[PDB]
Amino acid sequence: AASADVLAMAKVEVKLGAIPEGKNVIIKWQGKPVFIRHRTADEIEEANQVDIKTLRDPQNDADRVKKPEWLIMLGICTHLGCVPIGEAGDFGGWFCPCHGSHYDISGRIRKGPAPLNLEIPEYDFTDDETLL
Amino acid sequence: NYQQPDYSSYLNNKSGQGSRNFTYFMVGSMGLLSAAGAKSTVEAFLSSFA
Amino acid sequence: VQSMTSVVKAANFILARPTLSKIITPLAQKFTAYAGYREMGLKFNDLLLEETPIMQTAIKRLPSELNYSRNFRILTAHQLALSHQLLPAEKAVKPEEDDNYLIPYILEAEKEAFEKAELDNI
Amino acid sequence: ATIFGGAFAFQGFFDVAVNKWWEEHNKAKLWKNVKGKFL
Amino acid sequence: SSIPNSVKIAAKESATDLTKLSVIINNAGSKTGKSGVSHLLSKFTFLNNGAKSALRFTRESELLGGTFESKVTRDALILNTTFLKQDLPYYVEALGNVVSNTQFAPHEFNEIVLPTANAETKLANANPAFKGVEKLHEITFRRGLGNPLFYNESTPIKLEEVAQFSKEQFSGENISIVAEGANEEDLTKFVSESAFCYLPSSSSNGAKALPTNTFTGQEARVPSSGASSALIGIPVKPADFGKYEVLSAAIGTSTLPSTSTPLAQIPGATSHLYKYQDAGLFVISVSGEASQVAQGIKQAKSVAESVSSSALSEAVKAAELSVALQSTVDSPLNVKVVAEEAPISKFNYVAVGDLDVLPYADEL
Amino acid sequence: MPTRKSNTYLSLVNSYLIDSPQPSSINYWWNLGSLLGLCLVIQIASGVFLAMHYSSNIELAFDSVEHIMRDVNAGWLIRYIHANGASFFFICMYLHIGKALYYGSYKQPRVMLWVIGVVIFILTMAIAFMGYCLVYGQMSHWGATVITNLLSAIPFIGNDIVPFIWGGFSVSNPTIQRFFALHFLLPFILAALVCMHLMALHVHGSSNPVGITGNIDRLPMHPYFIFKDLITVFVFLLIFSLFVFYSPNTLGHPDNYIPGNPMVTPPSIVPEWYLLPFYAILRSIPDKLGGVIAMFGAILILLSLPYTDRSIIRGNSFKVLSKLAFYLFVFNFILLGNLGQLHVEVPYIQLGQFATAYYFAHYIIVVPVISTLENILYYIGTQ
Amino acid sequence: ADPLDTLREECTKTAACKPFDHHFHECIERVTKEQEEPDYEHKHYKEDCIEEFFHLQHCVNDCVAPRLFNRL
Amino acid sequence: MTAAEHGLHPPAYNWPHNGMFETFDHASIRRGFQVYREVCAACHSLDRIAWRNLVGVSHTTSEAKAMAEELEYDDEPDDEGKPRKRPGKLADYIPGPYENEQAARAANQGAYPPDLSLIVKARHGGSDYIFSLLTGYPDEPPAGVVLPEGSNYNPYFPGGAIAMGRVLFDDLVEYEDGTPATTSQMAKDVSTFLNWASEPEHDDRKKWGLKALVVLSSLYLLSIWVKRFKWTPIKNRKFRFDPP
Amino acid sequence: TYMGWWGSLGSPKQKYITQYTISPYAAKPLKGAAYNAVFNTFRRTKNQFLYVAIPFVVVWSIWTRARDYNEYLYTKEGREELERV
Amino acid sequence: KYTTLSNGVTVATETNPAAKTSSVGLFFGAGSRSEHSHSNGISALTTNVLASQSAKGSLLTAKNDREFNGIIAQTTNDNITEAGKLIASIASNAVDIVEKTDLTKHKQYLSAQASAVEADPKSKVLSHLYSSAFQGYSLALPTLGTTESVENLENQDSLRHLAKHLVNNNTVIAASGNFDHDKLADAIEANLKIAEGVKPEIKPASFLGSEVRMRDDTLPKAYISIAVHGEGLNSPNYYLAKVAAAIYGDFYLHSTIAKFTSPKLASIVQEYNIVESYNHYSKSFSDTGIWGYYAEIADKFTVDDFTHFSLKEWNRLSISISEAEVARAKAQVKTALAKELANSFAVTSDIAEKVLLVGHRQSLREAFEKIDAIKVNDVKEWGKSKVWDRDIVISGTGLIEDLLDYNRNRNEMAMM
Ligand code: HEC
Ligand code: HEM
Ligand code: HEM
Ligand code: FES
Repeated sequence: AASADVLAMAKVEVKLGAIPEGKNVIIKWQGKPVFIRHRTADEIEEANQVDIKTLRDPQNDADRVKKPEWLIMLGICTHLGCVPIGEAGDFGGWFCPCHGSHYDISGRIRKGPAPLNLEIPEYDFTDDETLL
Repeated sequence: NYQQPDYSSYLNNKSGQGSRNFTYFMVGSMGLLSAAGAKSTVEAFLSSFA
Repeated sequence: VQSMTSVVKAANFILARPTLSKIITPLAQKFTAYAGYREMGLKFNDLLLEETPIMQTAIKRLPSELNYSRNFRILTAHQLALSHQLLPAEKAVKPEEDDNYLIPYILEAEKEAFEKAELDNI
Repeated sequence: ATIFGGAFAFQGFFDVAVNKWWEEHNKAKLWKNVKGKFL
Repeated sequence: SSIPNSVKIAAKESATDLTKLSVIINNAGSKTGKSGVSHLLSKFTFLNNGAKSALRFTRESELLGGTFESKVTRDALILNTTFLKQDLPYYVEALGNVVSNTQFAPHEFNEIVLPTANAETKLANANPAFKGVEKLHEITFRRGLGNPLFYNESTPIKLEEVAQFSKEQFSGENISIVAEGANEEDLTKFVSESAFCYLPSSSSNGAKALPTNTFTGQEARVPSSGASSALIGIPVKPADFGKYEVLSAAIGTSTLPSTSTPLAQIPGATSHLYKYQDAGLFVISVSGEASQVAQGIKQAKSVAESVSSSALSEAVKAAELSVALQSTVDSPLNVKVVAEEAPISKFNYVAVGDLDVLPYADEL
Repeated sequence: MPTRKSNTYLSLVNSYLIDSPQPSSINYWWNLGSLLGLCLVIQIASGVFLAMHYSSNIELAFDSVEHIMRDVNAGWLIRYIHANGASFFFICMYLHIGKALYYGSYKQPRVMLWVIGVVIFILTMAIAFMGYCLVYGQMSHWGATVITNLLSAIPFIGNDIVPFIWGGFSVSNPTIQRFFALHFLLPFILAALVCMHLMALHVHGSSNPVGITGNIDRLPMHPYFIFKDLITVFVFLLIFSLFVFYSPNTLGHPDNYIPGNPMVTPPSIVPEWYLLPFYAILRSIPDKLGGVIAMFGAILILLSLPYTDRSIIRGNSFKVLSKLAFYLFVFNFILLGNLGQLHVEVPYIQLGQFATAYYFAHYIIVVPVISTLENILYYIGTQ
Repeated sequence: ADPLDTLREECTKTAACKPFDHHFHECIERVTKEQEEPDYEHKHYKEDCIEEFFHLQHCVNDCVAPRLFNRL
Repeated sequence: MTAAEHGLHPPAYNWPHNGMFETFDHASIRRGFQVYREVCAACHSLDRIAWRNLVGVSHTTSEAKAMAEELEYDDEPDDEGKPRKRPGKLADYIPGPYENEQAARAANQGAYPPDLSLIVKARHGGSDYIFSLLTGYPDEPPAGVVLPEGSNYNPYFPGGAIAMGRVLFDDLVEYEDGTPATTSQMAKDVSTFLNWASEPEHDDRKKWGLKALVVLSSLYLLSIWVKRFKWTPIKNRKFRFDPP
Repeated sequence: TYMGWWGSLGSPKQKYITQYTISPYAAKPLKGAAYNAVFNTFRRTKNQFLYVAIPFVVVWSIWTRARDYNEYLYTKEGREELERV
Repeated sequence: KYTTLSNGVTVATETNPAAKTSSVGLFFGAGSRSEHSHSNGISALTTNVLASQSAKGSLLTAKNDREFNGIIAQTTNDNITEAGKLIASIASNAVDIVEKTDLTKHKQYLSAQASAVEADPKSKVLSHLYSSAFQGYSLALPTLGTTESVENLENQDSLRHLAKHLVNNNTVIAASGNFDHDKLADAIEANLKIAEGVKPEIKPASFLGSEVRMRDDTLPKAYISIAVHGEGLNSPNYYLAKVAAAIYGDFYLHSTIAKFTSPKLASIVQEYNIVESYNHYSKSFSDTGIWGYYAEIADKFTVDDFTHFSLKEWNRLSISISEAEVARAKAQVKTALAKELANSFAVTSDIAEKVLLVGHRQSLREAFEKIDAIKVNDVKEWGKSKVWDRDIVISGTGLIEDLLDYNRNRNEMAMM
């Protein structure tokens, strides 16, 4: 089982001040990416309008984002891990480059091989910076 | 007892003690080639110890 | 493994009905000729899976002449496979010599075994 | 035994044959033959 | 010749420059002791002496090239030896230490004697003819000469019995040394200076020879597997040994294996006149398939009788040849072959094998 | 008795090598076993010489491998052996399973033997996979990641077993270290399983290309089939040299030479070639639990094979239809292996689903149906 | 001049490579036409001559490959 | 995938070191190392090669040592604890132009020029690919393709867009042996040198392979002969079955 | 078991069979190696070809169809059909 | 003593005053070795027909050896001359006797003999060994012919055989016993009248290492035999071959001396009772021989062990035989030779065999002198030449499943 030294260090806090108001950054928690990002005003609004029913995946942006603008996404683009490309796909949000599948700004499996919307970690924000 | 099958075609043309000598030659050559190959392999592996 | 009782049951199920008989039997002979065991001197019953108590009993209850002929045919087949050569057409086993010599003994063995099983569950 | 010693005969024979054929087939490419041009 | 023990010595030149020395214990054969003692004694003869063990004496003998055996006969126990002429002083001495001070150790009785005796008995009896002959002797000479020639478990023998039969036998009057191709004077000297000089003149408490008591008109049947055999046995006085040797050779005898004789015309048939000191047995035997033997024995019976006196006289020379062949060093034979007619009506009969097929004496 | 029988150790060596009464009619295929054993030695031998230089730390695994290749005297030779020899180990194992499938070496008297066979197979795959993960290249790391993610599909224990495998929260230093330890180890467990294989072989002996009993004509092994073993061994070593010395990376994947980086997945993930078929099966089934179950069934159904084979005659050498079925199965297995390396695309998803369907249908339908049909045909034809 | 460029020039003029060069050039013309319309930026499928270029380059490589290193 | 995604398959150039019995053209290794230091060292690390690896391959020990002194390396800090530096020596590994991946990405528009010490064994086409990559840049990208800013079109690169941009140009390097420095010549030299760097055992490996093939082929022929000879009694068996 | 040691291999009572053979050192080794390895090998291949060819032809036809369809899909003319799938 | 009569026939006699019985016989060479497959057994049939004639009180018997045949009329000493005339008559009227003969009965007799040699396990094993060793040549044929060939013989065949082989240059009158040689020679000269003719060319024969296995699982033992190309009567190693054979000598497990026999093999095979019995022999034909052993193994699981140990003991022949073993073998061979030459019938057969097949017979004293000249180094040289690493011929009858195929036994011939 995880040995104290590996077991601790799970928090992996990353400061959030550096990211652009709307940008995608990658944090290496749990030996995997946690493609984080702070939502752009237009992007945040576009998502609110988008219908969850329209997507085959049963997920919504409001449930996906704990803190409104600042939300956390796991790095694997597809249900089977696909290295996440940036700003590509059905909505121009991410490309599941491993299969060239399309990942939405939502992070859901918008198009291609992946089964579900990208898994969300514990996006807990303490004031200025957050820990996965 | 009975009539044996004719082996005339199968019989060797070479001398009684000569063919076995040649068999010895090639069996020993195989043995010593194998010994040389084993020497090369064992030396190569043990050289990793150095 | 399929019992000779069941194999013969199916074979007699087919042979009794003229349509299936006419369709299959030519195909049965064609399949047995293409099988290629006759070219090695083996009769069909030589191919049977000996390693079973029923079959072991069946061989153990063969007559002397059939037992020795079977031994020689098996040895000839082993030698032919060993030397990668086949018997010429004139020396191969003809279709009429493939006489199903061992089937009756296997059927008797299976009859005994089936009666024992049935009576143990009387 | 004589196996140990005899193995040397064959090993050396093949080794020298190959280490004399190789530097003849490839003499134009090896280092020791090209180093003169760049010295 | 003789020595103070009264041990007879006979020596005569030989053709093949081998000193075929032999010792004949006169009445230590299968007739004397209880059934089978003589066989075990013969198996004990050459094993452990008071001078050299088995593994030493046998090795030395083989180095010397000689051969030695101990054969049991109903009259005498014969210790045969055969060696180059240079080798007499050794073997004779050994033979002395065989008759005297033979060890008879129990470990030999259990490891080398009983197993060997049983194996020899089984091998011999596997032959239906020999089993039939043993039965014929049993039913013709009920005791003495009819004792089984080989040890049989039906009559258990313990080592003490064999040892006490070696003693109380082997006496000076009871052994006759015979040699072929050895000077009689040199042999006499060697025997005199060997252990033979220490044997008692006569056994104090044994060797009470019994009368022969020949019985005729009897029959027996011994079921057996494999080959069958029917035998007919005429007991004969010693003085008749000449008549039947001529008869046997007239019809066909085992000693003279030849076709063209009346008995050789039928498969498996043979005849032989076993000769002993005080009686003899003329045996006409047929062997082989039971159905074949059934008719073969009747044909042989009809042949033995109804033999033309002219042909019987013609067979005199063949009988003399047969007697000369039989008279080996161990079994000296002195029979005058006369052409006198020999009757057969007094025959015993024994059948072995498929008793459902073989005829009874009433069918001859 | 001769020293080769009186001494218990030499008695065992004799019973297995010098006097083993092998049948006289066995082809060269029966030599594969020896090769497999030979390969087991080589895998171990070179293996033991790689651990003497391999450092299992995640930050040193790939650099340690490159140190072996570049710095150790014959390290390049030892690594190329240990790798291409694993590839050849699986070539010979697939040939040994193909031979046992063609000739009825899995039938009654040897069912037990067959079972150990399957177990060996399973165990071997683990070892190979685990060893591959030790290189910690891109394909190494991501193969480990994909495997553990798939095993995360067990109904209830799945969420808990994976951390025990990973030794953490993702393929990391503890995972590579435990893989190295278990990979050094499990080959010796496999040696024990091979000893059990040989015991189950010796109890009833080996089969024949003709299928009929060999007891009528059996040959010793020292002058016969040991010198056939030498032909097979030297052919094996000659091809193994053509690979190890010339084009040693042909069987491997180039991406494995890029040090593992969790933050960038390579374009495609494929196991090492010999595991491609099963991987294909894994992708043919959509459900992750369904996929893993179907894969492990694809390996275990060999156990069902001796009972679904209702053939009265051992082996295919004398059977028309069964030979066609066997070769069709073999070529579908190669097709599955091929689809394993190909991207999940429009035609290939359906083709792989059909190939997996037929792969299982072989064992559970075709073998029983064809065997029964041929039994009836044999009996009807002879009559 | 480097041998590689002259080898490409020679190969593309070969009869075997001629049809591929043809197709590639009219593909270029067609794509430029597509770029001429004012609505090009809005088109979902914006054609490109990647495939024709790949065919041409493969058919030219199959010719240059065996000969090039004889030039160096 | 699309043909563009997989990347145009590099052809098979008849490299001097392809055949089973040819070594690297060590002249080409030296020239390729020259081109490397002159061009590639601006961006690419090539860490796993130490100067000592060059002695007897493309440089005499004196040249490698001298090239070592020309660079500075970090030594154990002085006994006073201050950092100290030393001239390079043979045992030292060749230094890359960037201190860490962060610096390399910063200085190359975010693209990370991979370490070249394994680039030949870490790509599909091997040496050929590198060559095809360095001379695969078309003067005019194929019509219709739009590249992300900073990327240059190379058909042999998966995806068709590579951040490198053509580097090898005619007469960019004056070779030490007077060899002409055409772009194709430089590309071949660099590919050969990188192939050596990824396969330093190539020459030794193939020589050992030749010796092993000779030994094993002779031994396999001997085994064939011995087996056929010792099996002649069995393949020559003749049976009879004569019951009544 | 179904295979004992040499003394009793489980073979039925065998009888009347005489096995003749000649020694090595007295037989022509590789007597017909050259001619046999060609003619007999061709005969064996001829007998066993169909069993390997019919399954191979079927499987490789399926594979060729799938491969050609996949190649067609990823082209400027296969874009529409790729989208429809 | 020799006297070449008119017609050129030779009368050879070894008279000894101590002889118990006398014998005289006419032998005309050309045994089975002179026959061919179709007419095999004709020599034995002819000799049986001649020997079936009226004996006039003597004992007329047939010889029927591999390479020579003859009729021997045993008889007591004083009658010898008569027997002489008898056989002379029987041979001067051989063609008439054959013509007037109904071969039926003689052919069933010969068929019975041929079945006998095919039932007695040792006879069958040795006949098969001789057949396989010399396969392809007339010497392979049975001495008494096969049951299949005997029934196919007719009077004209026997007449042709007699005309070809019963000639003065190919016939010898051998005798032994106690009689005046001149009397017998004169009696035979007046009565012997046979056709002239050249000695038939003796057919060639060459040893061929081979194995023959008549496995009959119904028998109770395994009767095997293994031998190498021995020494013919001409070879000066003849007695040396006999000494080499006697070095290993005989053995019978149940015999009393089984635990004490000198040969090392006897001590080796008694540890687990590997073998029931064996006997080493050096069969010598006119120009070729078979030197080896016959063996009967009771335990079917120990045939391989016996073969292994026996061939290892043969290997000892060329390396480690001690002066003790050589001296024992010399003494035993001398004693065996003297035993074989005791009976007048045996002496006559030996005289005929030697005079016909080698032309000259070495007296027993000369044979003893020749044997006593053997040293251990001579025996080891012979072992190197003829036993060490030479092809072997094998035969077996029953329960030979454990008799490993040729290569094992053959390779045992050279392992140290
Ligand atoms: C300046 C900056 C240079 C120079 C002088 C060279 N390269 Fe190359 N390199 C460079 C970049 C920005 C990249 C990014 C690659 C990408 O965008 O994916 C690379 C990459 C490579 C590669 C990778 C090819 C691949 O992964 O398919 C190789 C191989 C490579 N570089 C080799 C190389 C060689 C041989 C050079 C000779 C002078 C060379 N580079 C020069 C940036 C730069
Ligand atoms: C049947 C048994 C085995 C098989 C099939 C096998 C197979 C493999 C394979 C395929 C690899 C991948 C290596 C690469 O791709 O570079 C590997 C790696 C490795 N194996 Fe084995 N192996 C076996 C047993 C062993 C044993 C007994 C050891 C003992 C040390 C061992 C040690 C290693 C090591 C250290 C590596 C790391 C590879 C490297 O550093 O290059 N293996 N194994
Ligand atoms: C290291 C791996 C293995 C070794 C060393 C080994 C050993 C052997 C040996 C020595 C033989 C006898 C020669 C032969 O029949 O080819 C044999 C036969 C066999 N092999 Fe294996 N084995 C291994 C793995 C396997 C596997 C994985 C399977 C099946 C999944 C298998 C199935 C068999 C069977 C069934 C036989 C009996 C063949 C017959 O009797 O016809 N083996 N094995
Ligand atoms: S890319 Fe997301 S499933 Fe493979």
